[PDB]
Amino acid sequence: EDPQLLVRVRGGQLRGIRLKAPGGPVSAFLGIPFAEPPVGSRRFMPPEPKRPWSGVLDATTFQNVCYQYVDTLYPGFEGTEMWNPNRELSEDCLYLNVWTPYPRPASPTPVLIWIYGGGFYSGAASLDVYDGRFLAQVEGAVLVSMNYRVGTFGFLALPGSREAPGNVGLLDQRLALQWVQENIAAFGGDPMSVTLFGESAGAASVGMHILSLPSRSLFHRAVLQSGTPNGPWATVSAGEARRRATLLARLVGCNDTELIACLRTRPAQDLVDHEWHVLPQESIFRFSFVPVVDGDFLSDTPEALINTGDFQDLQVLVGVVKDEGSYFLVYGVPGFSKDNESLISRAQFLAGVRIGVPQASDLAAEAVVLHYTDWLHPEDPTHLRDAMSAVVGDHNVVCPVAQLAGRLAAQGARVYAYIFEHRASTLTWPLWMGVPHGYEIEFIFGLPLDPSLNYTTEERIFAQRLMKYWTNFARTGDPNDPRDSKSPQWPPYTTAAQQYVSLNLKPLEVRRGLRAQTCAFWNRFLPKLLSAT
Amino acid sequence: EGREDPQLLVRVRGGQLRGIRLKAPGGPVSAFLGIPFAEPPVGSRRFMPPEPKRPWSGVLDATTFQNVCYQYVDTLYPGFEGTEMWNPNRELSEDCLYLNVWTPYPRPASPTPVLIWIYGGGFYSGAASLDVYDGRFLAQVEGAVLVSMNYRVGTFGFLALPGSREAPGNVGLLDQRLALQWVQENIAAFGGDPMSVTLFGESAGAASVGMHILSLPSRSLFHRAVLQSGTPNGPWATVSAGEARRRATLLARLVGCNDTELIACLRTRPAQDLVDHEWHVLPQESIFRFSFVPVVDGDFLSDTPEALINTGDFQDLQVLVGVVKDEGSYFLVYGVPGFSKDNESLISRAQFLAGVRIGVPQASDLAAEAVVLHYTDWLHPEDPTHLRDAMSAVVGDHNVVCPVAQLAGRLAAQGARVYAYIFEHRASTLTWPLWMGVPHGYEIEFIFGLPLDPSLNYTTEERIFAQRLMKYWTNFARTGDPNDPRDSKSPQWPPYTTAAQQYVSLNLKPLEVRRGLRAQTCAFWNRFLPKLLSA
Ligand SMILES: *[C@@H]1O[C@H](CO[C@@H]2O[C@@H](C)[C@@H](O)[C@@H](O)[C@@H]2O)[C@@H](O)[C@H](O)[C@H]1NC(C)=O
Ligand SMILES: O/N=C/c1cc[n+](COC[n+]2ccc(/C=N/O)cc2)cc1
Ligand SMILES: O/N=C/c1cc[n+](COC[n+]2ccc(/C=N/O)cc2)cc1
Ligand SMILES: *[C@@H]1O[C@H](CO)[C@@H](O)[C@H](O)[C@H]1NC(C)=O
Ligand SMILES: *[C@@H]1O[C@H](CO)[C@@H](O)[C@H](O)[C@H]1NC(C)=O
Repeated sequence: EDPQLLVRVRGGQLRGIRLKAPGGPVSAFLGIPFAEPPVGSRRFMPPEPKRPWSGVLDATTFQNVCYQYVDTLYPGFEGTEMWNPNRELSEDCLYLNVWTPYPRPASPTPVLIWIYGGGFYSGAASLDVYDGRFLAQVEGAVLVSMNYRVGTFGFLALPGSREAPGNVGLLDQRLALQWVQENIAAFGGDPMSVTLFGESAGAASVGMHILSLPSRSLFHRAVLQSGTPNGPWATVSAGEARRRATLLARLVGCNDTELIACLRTRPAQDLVDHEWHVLPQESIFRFSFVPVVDGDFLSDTPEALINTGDFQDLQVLVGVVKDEGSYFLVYGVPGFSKDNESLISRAQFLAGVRIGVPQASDLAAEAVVLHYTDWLHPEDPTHLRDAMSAVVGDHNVVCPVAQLAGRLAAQGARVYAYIFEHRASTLTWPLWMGVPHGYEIEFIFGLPLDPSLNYTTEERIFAQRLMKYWTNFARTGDPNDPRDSKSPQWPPYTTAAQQYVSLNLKPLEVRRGLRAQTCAFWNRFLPKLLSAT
Repeated sequence: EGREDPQLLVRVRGGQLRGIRLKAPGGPVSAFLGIPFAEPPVGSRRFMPPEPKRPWSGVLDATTFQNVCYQYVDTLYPGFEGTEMWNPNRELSEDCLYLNVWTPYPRPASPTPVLIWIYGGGFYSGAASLDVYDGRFLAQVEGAVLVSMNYRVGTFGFLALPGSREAPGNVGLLDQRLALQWVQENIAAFGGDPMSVTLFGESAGAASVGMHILSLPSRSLFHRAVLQSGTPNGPWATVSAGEARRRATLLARLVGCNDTELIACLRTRPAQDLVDHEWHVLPQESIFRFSFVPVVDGDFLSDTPEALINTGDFQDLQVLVGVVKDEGSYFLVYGVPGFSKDNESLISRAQFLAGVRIGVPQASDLAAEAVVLHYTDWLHPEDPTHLRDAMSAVVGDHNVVCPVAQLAGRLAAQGARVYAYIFEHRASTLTWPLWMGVPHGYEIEFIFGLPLDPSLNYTTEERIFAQRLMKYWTNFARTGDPNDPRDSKSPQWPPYTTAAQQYVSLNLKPLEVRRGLRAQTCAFWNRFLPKLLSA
């Protein structure tokens, strides 16, 4: 019995496991209940705090993954399976994990809270790419990660109802955040320096905590990687959640109370089986059950909230990877695949646009096409393929990111922006996909430091740099290395200068304007074009 | 006769002519100036198509330029060379249907390629007698036969009541065509080859050139064409029949005037009266719009230039087309608040948006907003230098560059051999401010060989470059190909194709080949903007 692996939290005692990191040991406290299991009559309901327990609770192993869809497009291919559930699926899934240095820190240590993505339909804090041991051992960080309910279980809403109020998967997150405030000092964490970080849906979730007042007393800084609360995919209107929830109910054979009661009688896979049948159009980068603009957790649309918000004493780090949209093309757009170069025709490019921008009228999709076509090389298959990925990435990530960055900067936040441009040497997806969505995470988490993983020594050095920016950001709100001099410095992003930096194997480079001309199309013109059909 | 110079006496279908021996830098040229080609379109012949000139008796003196067609005289900058160089330089009269011929001296041994110039001036102005159109250098240096004609402009040339007998419209184009017929019948008398005739013109003249290409009865009268900073397609070069009728009946109201009655009353009006009100009839506050222009009548133009270029067959034709570096700057100072020749014209963002409404007067609010969003630099959305240069570009692109690119593509796709250029050299003698770059019209003195006149103050480099451009223009006239046949060491000028979209820089440096004439931006104007009009 190691005194270092025993912790008394408010609910009772816990026993961790000493793990081996390349540099030395870390303590991990995995599978901690932070809520009552949301099972039975608690399906679709806000989480309740976990009742205290007798004895010493075994926190040496990851808990179950929230009930979700398992990917089937490329069975047994690492590039897809690396995101698939790596534990048993259960609705009993509300647990969090804590890594700390060993011995546990002498003084209060900045806390990093990770919120996974997965389109609000998938994910788990147990995936190898979210391994907290490196950040804990190398940087001295206390690292936290929670499971939150995904899919229908997290986001099925009948707005204004008592029994499916919507946004419960975000309340799961808020609860883990509260758990950290109350409990993290016992692990050596500083609850007075908490930084949220997340990628994709995790980043939009982080963005919703910025925009929801009750969340604001539970963190100090935020990192949003490749996702935003604003934009076309991260929320739905109250009317449209109602539509999709009552559609799913028809599909499984089911007065709000009557309807919800019947949905609660349904086996979990029954919900998942029909989860994708409720989207209004054939689309990609669009998810059925997502946070709803309820007038509660979200008092207005994210767009409204970022336009009028006051972000006085907030610091934010945001960025994108080089090829945000490539990954999504293989899952819906005819002519695209990982098993070849995916060289498309003009006709397939026009069809792909109607799927990547499903909300577009004829005129608006034509404006997209006429903008993304290279008029010197209009029928060139390589250009057309790359433009298709660009449409998807710009519309869904880069331009929302640029819109958020600018509003936050203008409204008194401190913002730092990046583009991640290094393609993992170990990447299993083909070259044409470039640096796809999700593929910065392994570097930020420090995975190249594990020698058995086969990364180059250059990528190990680059990981160490990224871990430093991210933890310097957590410590100080400024990602710059206070010991390093000539770097060059990473400047804050502003609406005037519009400076962001390239994260790649070369030293930092400062660039201005994150797709400025193209994003003006998406953020300024396109709305005016749709709102007159 | 018997005392006169034997080489200056020539007979044409209408009678005997006496010309003048002119001095060009390299030696003498023959010039036959103010040859009447029509009956004076005066009195009851106002607004009427031209009738061929009736034969005269005795020897007609063809030693001085004739009257300039009745027109507006520019007043923005009185005394300023930059504007005055374009103003009438002979008496204004409705009796103006005369043409000019320059040939080598003595006249050429064997039949010589004929170049026919058609002046610009928005269809409301121009004269073939302006200094910048002087044919003496092309004649002397290239051995060229050069013809230029006066045609009617403004209400006199283009006021139409489409369908009427008394004002059918397009008669200014009919003057041009009559002069092309005069060349077929009579140019052999001067050593000119009627089986090798090349039209060239700039701005409205280039539009004119383009309309002879699109008009069947003109096709038998010329063989090759040069369109310089102008096209028959685009937003300014024609109006619909309904719009012409509307403009004609307003002008009529303004001067106090059944179509016969209306026109009979216009014919009783002093020329100056019509001129005094012609600008008063445009539908919006605008620049690069002209009141009285070719009308889509279903006769001279059987359909819109757009319909005809898209569906035409241009098999047996070679075309040279191009643009200057700064097509729009000139137009700004006549109508966009915040722009002047006398300062740097740095404008605010508000002055930009207002200017876009004036430069694109046919645009809805959505369309104007598209233009503003496309041309804004979103790194520096409020920078006054960028906004100034963006404003110029909007106007240049909308009216010239994108119409030209549209034309070149259609023509090339449909049988014609096409060669394309951008003219990027700014005269060392230009009187317009630096900000205006290389304005509309400021290539013409180079094609015409003016720098060769040592009394004009061009650089030696400019003399050499002028000589180069005259070689290209005349090689094109000769052979439908601007490239020197012998000289293979010079860099070549490839044809423009839809596939490769190749064009050349014209500056003091050897030809450089570039690809795509504003391809991204002209997709906005040519492909997207029309569709946003339909909403
Ligand atoms: C540049 O010029 C524009 C036109 O104003 C005219 O020319 C100048 C020299 C004035 O002094 C005035 O006499 C004329 O009406 C102006 O609208 C514009 O403000 C000027 N730009 C600046 C900032 O000087
Ligand atoms: O019940 N869920 C059904 C379902 C959910 C999602 N999809 C499509 O999701 C596949 N997908 C995986 C990863 C990605 C991008 N990852 O970065 C995009 C799309 C199909 C069916
Ligand atoms: O009767 N005519 C009246 C009238 C005509 C034209 N305008 C304005 O046009 C003057 N202008 C001259 C040259 C140019 C461009 N030249 O390249 C643009 C505008 C005012 C009144
Ligand atoms: C790649 O594969 C898909 C389907 O398996 C196919 O539609 C496409 O034509 C292929 N791409 C290329 C390079 O032709
Ligand atoms: C050109 O230069 C001469 C000689 O210096 C000068 O006197 C004359 O006025 C100039 N002429 C023109 C055409 O401007």
